[PDB]
Amino acid sequence: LKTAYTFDDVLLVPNKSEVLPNEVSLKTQLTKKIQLNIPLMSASMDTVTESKMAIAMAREGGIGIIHKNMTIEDQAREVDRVKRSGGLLCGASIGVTNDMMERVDAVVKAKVDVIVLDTAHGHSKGVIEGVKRIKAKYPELQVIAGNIATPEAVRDLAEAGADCVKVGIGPGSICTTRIVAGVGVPQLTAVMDCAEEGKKLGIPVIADGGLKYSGDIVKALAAGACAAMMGSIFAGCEEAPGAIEIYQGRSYKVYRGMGSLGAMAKKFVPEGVEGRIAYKGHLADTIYQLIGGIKSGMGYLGAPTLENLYENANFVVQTSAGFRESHPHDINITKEAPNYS
Amino acid sequence: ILKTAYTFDDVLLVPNKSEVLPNEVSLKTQLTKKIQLNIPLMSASMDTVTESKMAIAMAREGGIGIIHKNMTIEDQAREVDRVKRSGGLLCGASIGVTNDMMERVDAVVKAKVDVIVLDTAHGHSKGVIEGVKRIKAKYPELQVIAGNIATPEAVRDLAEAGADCVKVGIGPGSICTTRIVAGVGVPQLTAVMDCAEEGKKLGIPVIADGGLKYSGDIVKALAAGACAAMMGSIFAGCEEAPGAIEIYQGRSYKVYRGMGSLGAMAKFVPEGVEGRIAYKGHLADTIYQLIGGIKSGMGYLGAPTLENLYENANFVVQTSAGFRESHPHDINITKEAPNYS
Amino acid sequence: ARILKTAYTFDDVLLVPNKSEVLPNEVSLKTQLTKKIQLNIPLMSASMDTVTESKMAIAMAREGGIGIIHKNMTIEDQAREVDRVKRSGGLLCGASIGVTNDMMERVDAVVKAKVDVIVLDTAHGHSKGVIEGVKRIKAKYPELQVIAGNIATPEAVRDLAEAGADCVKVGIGPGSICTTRIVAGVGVPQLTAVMDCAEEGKKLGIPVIADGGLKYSGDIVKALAAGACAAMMGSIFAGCEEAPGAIEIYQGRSYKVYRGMGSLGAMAKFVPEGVEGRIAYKGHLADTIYQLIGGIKSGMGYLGAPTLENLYENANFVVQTSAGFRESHPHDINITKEAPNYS
Amino acid sequence: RILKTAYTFDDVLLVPNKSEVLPNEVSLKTQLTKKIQLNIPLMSASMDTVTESKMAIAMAREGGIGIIHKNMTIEDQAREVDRVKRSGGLLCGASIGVTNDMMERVDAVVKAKVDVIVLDTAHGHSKGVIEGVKRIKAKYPELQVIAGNIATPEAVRDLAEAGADCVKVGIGPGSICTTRIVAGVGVPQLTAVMDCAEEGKKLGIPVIADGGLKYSGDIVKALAAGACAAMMGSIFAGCEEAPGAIEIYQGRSYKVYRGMGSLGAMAKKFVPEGVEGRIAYKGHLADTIYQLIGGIKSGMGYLGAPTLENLYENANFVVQTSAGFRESHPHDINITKEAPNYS
Ligand SMILES: C=C(C)c1cccc(C(C)(C)NC(=O)Nc2ccc(Cl)c(OCC(=O)O)c2)c1
Ligand SMILES: C=C(C)c1cccc(C(C)(C)NC(=O)Nc2ccc(Cl)c(OCC(=O)O)c2)c1
Ligand SMILES: C=C(C)c1cccc(C(C)(C)NC(=O)Nc2ccc(Cl)c(OCC(=O)O)c2)c1
Ligand SMILES: C=C(C)c1cccc(C(C)(C)NC(=O)Nc2ccc(Cl)c(OCC(=O)O)c2)c1
Ligand SMILES: O=c1[nH]cnc2c1ncn2[C@@H]1O[C@H](COP(=O)(O)O)[C@@H](O)[C@H]1O
Ligand SMILES: O=c1[nH]cnc2c1ncn2[C@@H]1O[C@H](COP(=O)(O)O)[C@@H](O)[C@H]1O
Ligand SMILES: O=c1[nH]cnc2c1ncn2[C@@H]1O[C@H](COP(=O)(O)O)[C@@H](O)[C@H]1O
Ligand SMILES: O=c1[nH]cnc2c1ncn2[C@@H]1O[C@H](COP(=O)(O)O)[C@@H](O)[C@H]1O
Repeated sequence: LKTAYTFDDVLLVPNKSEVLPNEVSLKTQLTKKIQLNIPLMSASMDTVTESKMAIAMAREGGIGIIHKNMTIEDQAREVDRVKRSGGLLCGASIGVTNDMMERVDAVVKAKVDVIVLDTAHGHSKGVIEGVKRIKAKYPELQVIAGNIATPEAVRDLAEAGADCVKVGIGPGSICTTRIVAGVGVPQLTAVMDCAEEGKKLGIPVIADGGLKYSGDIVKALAAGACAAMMGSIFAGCEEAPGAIEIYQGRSYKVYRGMGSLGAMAKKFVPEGVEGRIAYKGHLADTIYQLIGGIKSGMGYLGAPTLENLYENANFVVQTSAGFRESHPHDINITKEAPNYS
Repeated sequence: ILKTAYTFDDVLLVPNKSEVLPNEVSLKTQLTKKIQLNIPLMSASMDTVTESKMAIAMAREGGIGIIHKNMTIEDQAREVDRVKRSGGLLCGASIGVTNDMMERVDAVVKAKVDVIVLDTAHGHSKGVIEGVKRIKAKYPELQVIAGNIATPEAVRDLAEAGADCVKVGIGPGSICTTRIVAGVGVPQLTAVMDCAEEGKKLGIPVIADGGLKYSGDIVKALAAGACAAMMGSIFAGCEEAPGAIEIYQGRSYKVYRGMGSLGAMAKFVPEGVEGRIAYKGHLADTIYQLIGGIKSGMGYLGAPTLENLYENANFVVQTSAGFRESHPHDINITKEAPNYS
Repeated sequence: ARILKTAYTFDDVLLVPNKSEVLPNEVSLKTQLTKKIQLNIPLMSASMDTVTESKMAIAMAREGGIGIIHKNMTIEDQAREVDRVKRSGGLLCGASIGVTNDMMERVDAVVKAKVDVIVLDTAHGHSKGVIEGVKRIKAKYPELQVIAGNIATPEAVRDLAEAGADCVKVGIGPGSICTTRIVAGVGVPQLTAVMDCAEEGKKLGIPVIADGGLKYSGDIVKALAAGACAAMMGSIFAGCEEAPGAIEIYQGRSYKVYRGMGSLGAMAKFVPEGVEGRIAYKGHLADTIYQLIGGIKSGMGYLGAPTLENLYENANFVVQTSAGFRESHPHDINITKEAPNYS
Repeated sequence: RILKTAYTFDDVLLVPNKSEVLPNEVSLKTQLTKKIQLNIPLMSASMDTVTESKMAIAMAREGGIGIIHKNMTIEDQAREVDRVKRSGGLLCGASIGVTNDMMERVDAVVKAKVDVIVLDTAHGHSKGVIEGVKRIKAKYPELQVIAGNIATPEAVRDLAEAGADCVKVGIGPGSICTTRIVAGVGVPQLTAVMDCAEEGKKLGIPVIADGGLKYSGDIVKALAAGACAAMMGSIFAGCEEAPGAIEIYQGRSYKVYRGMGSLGAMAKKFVPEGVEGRIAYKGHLADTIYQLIGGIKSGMGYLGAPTLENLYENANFVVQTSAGFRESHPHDINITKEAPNYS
């Protein structure tokens, strides 16, 4: 049995640097045809991304994926609100269902830029045939297929015609897939394995779920992922759907998995939980902290571009004792940091 | 030092290419060569888990229950008979290595029990080996499960005495202090694996008994090669289990104790503890969650049958960091999930 | 590379079951503390002033074990304590001795009091002082049984065996009240230390004592399977009524004071190597001993061992991770009744 | 792409050695360079909550050295240096950053007779630091230059070639540090020290083990790894001589402590790499040093090491697990008394 690692298992080693954090470029190719100015995407979840999130993401240089837990017409409307807010980029998740192409037609007429054929188990007959049929009707349409965790999945989805694949089985902060079904692979080893296959095929991969800190994004990108998708980092922002609740003098936002009971009900066996996270203000202040943390990581590693970061990044594995050293330790913190807990 | 040994929380199953949905998979399993179950679940023989009402309900769901032996021989026969009357359902019976062993066996077979479980603390022992041979001598066709053991040597030796099936588990029990008190045991996932591996070479099933907390654990135990999975904790809060409801801060709990605890054996030197657990309601509802979870994991792994799940399962070890990613994290869960906590 | 050996303590490992022809009540817990000194059970009470004086050493001896009277008292007082134990039936008794100018005056007085065995006990047993101490004790008192410690390496076992040690005490820093690893950065995880010292002890024919870091009876079984001839405990015995010290009330419960011999309080410009605290009152020693003995016999039955020696020759260990540890203790239950061997 | 498992201090223990020397026999003497001898191998961190003139004077009088922090006007820091230089020719240091005004800061601490500058930066393996050392050594050939912070042998070899007299190792281990969280970058501090020390020995360059030390034992491990000295902020920030307000929380008095990369420090937007907090007030620096020195002498005593060079040459390391980590700290006891060297 081989050991697989997540982000908190590894640290990136400093390289010689001639660049400073404000000198590096975060541009990335989400697909051959879609370039993003920062490597960040908001999750296609009903407590993270609707048109208001998708607009602010796009203005920051990333992209949002409008969730599909709504009627076909309303999702087309959401996409429409983004595209009419100054020609920004927009995505939209699609499902393996009988009405699948009826939903695609709608958001395609609303000029969506990318579709995410998004399922619990992406390495499947449904998703492979779905990609083919979507490409049959819309050959120009950019397709992201997921979710997967193995290089074999990258191959089979690349052959179905996906323009991009999304890596992540069970890392999500609100996910119980690993509890309920016992299936997953630790996210850093997942992205590393699939990214290396992605680059042999010329197909990019997205690191999706399990990211908590800007440093976790740096590890994902250094592992070969074109981009990072978050729910929990963005769920607490004002632009995410759902009002703020105040509890014990602090303010929180509802955040829940799309396999949770609340989400699915808009019996069954959930693969996600429903809870609340701390309110973080506007999306612009979160994005800034993440971007700054990413540029800081790339500086330590001497990388002026994302591709140079990936070709020169060395990881080391840290134990549970290294873990404690790598977070603030042996101190009573009195003031919360803007980029730490 | 032999080697490192893993339990359920140490490992994850790797997704496979899949052409089958969770609702397409079959859960049928051979408990012995003569006894098929529609689903691979067993309720433990404990005085707070399985009497006739629980073995009736387990049987209705396609499983089986083992009526505990902490009662007179007469009452145990009644309980079996109470089960068989209710539509010819399948029933099991716990026998111990005692003086009245044949007397107890005599009565449970008169009530037409389908399988007996000759189980002791240390099943790899002259007592059990000789016990099996003696039972099989007087009742050759009667199905006999022997346990508990944790080594392939034990599997081979129990097989050569005549056991129709062997039960794996020394110390994983949620109420168990054997490993604390005696320092003895094998992490349950490594034991089932090494034991199933030997057991399959001999044509003898092994049962994963003890230590199961969630449905994903059952999937791990079956991917490892168990023909079935035996639970105490998961069933012991259900309506059909014996024991009084106590209310603590407006919530309903239910007694659950080890058979080697003080209360059960009633100086003594116990090897279990005694306590309370959240009342879960009807068994059928708990079984529904566990069953959904198993079908979900088998769909993730492309396996339409348990045997195909065993042949194509790939485990990866996760660190304690992988472990924190593999549970909901960085959220205050506000709603209760039917399959998590 | 300087870092290649991983070392394990008791919670890292589990004993694998063996085929068994023995039941728990059939096993023999007898063991040779030294060639001259047999014990009926392999338990010793620590030479600490919150653990062992005459009252604790008397009670340990009646149960088949032995206590070591601590040396934080005047020479005359330690000899009275020894005499007290020895006068009450000829029970076994040990006593502690340090590397000091008056070392032999202390050894004289406990020998006049009929002590069966002395422990030349220092923080660093693998030292010129302790090596020459044994030599000088054996020259004045050749028949005197001498345990030397504490140590943690096979080289330590050999050198002290060659000084005259009849038995070697192993444990650098596993103590529940010990800060040696904290303060100095020095130690060996206790199960690997015992394994490695026992193995060298066996080649030379000198027994070794697993000293410190035992919590539950299962740990003692691992100590014995690893080769130790006997096991020494402060924490497990310190709550008992026979342990010296006051009853403090905290959160409405009764505790008894327990502290390192290297702590500030025990030593009364000090740099201590242990702390001072309280553990919950356990009642009398007979209860605690009884559960320990019950647990050791249980594990020997799981391993088919009728003697401590047979347990050592046939014990296989398996390493468990921090997730295995979680499974190896009770889990997912609000325990509602007090267990006599688990808290 | 995973190179190796890397270790920090709590991952390891030093194995005892045969010893002919007691703790009060060992020498703690060391040197930053041949020109900068220290009676003990300890330096207080250059942080605005750790080392101004008061702390440098007292560090100097205990045989260590203080690095006056640079979060102040060039004039003020030279004044602070001049203040410790006049208190009996005590040794002094001063931290310099890679800024536009950096040569005038060097000029001004040089005129004040400072003994060593620390060109201190977030990422020391950089063209900026490399060029900085060259510029400093070209104008002041005799000035002792420490350069950091770094974590790799390659960085050692580069800074050595720039002209650095001493290299400072530590990316991420700081108690107040979030670099590893926000940027994902760092190297567990024991492996970093060990690899950088070994590269520094091939080149004749000494390395300083900076950050992540919590107990006196951690320092022993760093010196045995080959560091010539150890730098600490958390351990000294609680002392009376440290700058910083006293806060009170549940019966204890605290001192403010914060990373130089936190929000408060940088305010003399921002993406911080450190946090702002508080540390238990410890009283006078003399008592903290006494416990640190005594703990270090204790560990060298255990390793049979009469000097730091002998400590480094004979130190064997062993890896403990999380289970072993729980054994290496006081366990299973309600600790009722403060220990002067353990909290
Ligand atoms: C993000 C997740 C996980 C998720 C989101 C919304 C719902 C679910 C529910 C329904 C709970 N779970 C499943 O569908 N689980 C499942 C598991 C295995 C297979 Cl092969 C499968 O194949 C159908 C498909 O791929 O749609 C499905 C889960
Ligand atoms: C499920 C467990 C663990 C259990 C259930 C009810 C009682 C016990 C008690 C009595 C506490 N414990 C033992 O019997 N323990 C033991 C230990 C070793 C041997 Cl070989 C042995 O062999 C005799 C027998 O098999 O009765 C027994 C335990
Ligand atoms: C049980 C322990 C640990 C202990 C008990 C009472 C006192 C101490 C104090 C004094 C705190 N600590 C020491 O003596 N520590 C020390 C450390 C290294 C050496 Cl080599 C040494 O060599 C003299 C000797 O071997 O006594 C001594 C500790
Ligand atoms: C000791 C730490 C951690 C630290 C101290 C004061 C400030 C900082 C702030 C500003 C938060 N962080 C940075 O400057 N971070 C950074 C990261 C990469 C590079 Cl290449 C870089 O190049 C300038 C330099 O190395 O001076 C800088 C951090
Ligand atoms: O309920 C669910 N079960 C499993 N995964 C989910 C569920 N809902 C969302 N996800 C995934 O989890 C990701 C968010 O993870 P987070 O950034 O760690 O909070 C999403 O982008 C999806 O890939
Ligand atoms: O007190 C006991 N000591 C040790 N094992 C026990 C005891 N009582 C029940 N068991 C075992 O533990 C299993 C239940 O474990 P659970 O499913 O984790 O709650 C049973 O099926 C027995 O194999
Ligand atoms: O203060 C001390 N520092 C380090 N070890 C000590 C100290 N006092 C007692 N010991 C050791 O710790 C053992 C007790 O460990 P315990 O059984 O884990 O509580 C004693 O037998 C001594 O070997
Ligand atoms: O804010 C910062 N971010 C990261 N490291 C810092 C910061 N400020 C100081 N340091 C480092 O942390 C060390 C002190 O760590 P400590 O001794 O664990 O408290 C200093 O000597 C610096 O090397």
